[PDB]
Amino acid sequence: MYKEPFGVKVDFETGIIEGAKKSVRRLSDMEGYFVDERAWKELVEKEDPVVYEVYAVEQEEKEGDLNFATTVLYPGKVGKEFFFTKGHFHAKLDRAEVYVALKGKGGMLLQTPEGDAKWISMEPGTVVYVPAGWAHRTVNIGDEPFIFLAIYPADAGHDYGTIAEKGFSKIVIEENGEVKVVDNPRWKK
Amino acid sequence: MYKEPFGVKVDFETGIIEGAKKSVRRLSDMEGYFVDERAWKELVEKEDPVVYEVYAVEQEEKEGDLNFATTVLYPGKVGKEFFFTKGHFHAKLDRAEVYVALKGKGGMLLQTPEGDAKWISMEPGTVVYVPAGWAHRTVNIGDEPFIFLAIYPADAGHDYGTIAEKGFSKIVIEENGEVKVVDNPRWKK
Ligand SMILES: O=C(O)[C@@H](O)[C@H](O)[C@H](O)COP(=O)(O)O
Ligand SMILES: O=C(O)[C@@H](O)[C@H](O)[C@H](O)COP(=O)(O)O
Ligand SMILES: [Mn+2]
Ligand SMILES: [Mn+2]
Repeated sequence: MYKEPFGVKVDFETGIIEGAKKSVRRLSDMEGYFVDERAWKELVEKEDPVVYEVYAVEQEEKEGDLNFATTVLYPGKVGKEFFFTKGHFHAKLDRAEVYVALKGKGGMLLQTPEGDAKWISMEPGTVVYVPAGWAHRTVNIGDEPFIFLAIYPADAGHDYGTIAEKGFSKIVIEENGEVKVVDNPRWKK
Repeated sequence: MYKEPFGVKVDFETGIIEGAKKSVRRLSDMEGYFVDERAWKELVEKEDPVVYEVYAVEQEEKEGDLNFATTVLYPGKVGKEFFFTKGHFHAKLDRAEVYVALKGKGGMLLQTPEGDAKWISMEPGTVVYVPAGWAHRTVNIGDEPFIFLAIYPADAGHDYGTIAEKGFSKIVIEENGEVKVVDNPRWKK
């Protein structure tokens, strides 16, 4: 009645976890996520680039168990908006998460169900505490891949739908060569 | 009713987490842990070196929340035995843990309550999955500090007493210039 311990190699330079399957998110997999839909359509038509890749080592859903995963968030913009992850709440309202930044320049946008927002800058060595109840999205604000490792409860689950429907209350853009976190004009509540 | 997200800087070269207090474990804090008690007494008398330091960022005990901590496990031997951490089970039988090796050369010794053992080699980039129910001890098998980051449930707790009383069923030693994991002669069960 004991699971076998194991070790796996993670390459901090590439984000690749040996033996884990690469899950790929292309821009075409993110319809309705970016503010500039015309820019989205244009970039999908012309290229449809990879926005991010995930390597996950996950256990069966069980209270007390832990998953981990790396993300390689590629550099880019859709109009003014930097490339980002889809973003989600956890399905369980009482499950936190820890991120460890490994490479590149980025940050995390978090929000509560009421839309109260928080931005946390991430550079290599930044550990981010994602408290229970906060939706979380990472953003690449640089010209190189933004790579991090996340450790999360095996029963936290995922709620992508809420973010797919309403988005985040803030967006992260480049204006006149500088990074700005500003009100999302599509956000209601 | 939402905790504030935060980011903290971890130096992967030193293990130091900015703003966290250094908890120091000297050899004198580890009476009855090493097989060669005469060597232990001698080294405590002569020097009483730091065996390891921990930097912890911990939340209040709450189901679903996560702690993280770095350890700097210094190089050394007590007789034939490499420097190691005290080792513990978690108080809760259904709480796993994830370790991320950052610097140096080491490994993890794990065991179940029945004494069934597992050794996992750790070099930078090795992520170790510590399943529920397994006691866990890290060992520095090299000449430089062995540094890692651990992420664990905020309600996992600690049972040091079981290990203090009975020890691990295996010990990690140097014999004729090579690292060996062998039966602990003090182990009973
Ligand atoms: O565990 C997490 O929350 C992360 O590993 C994310 O899943 C990952 O960064 C990809 O983002 P998303 O799940 O929002 O598509
Ligand atoms: O969370 C853990 O299990 C680790 O951070 C250890 O506590 C740390 O390495 C120090 O070892 P110990 O707690 O066995 O003294
Ligand atoms: Mn998550
Ligand atoms: Mn532990």
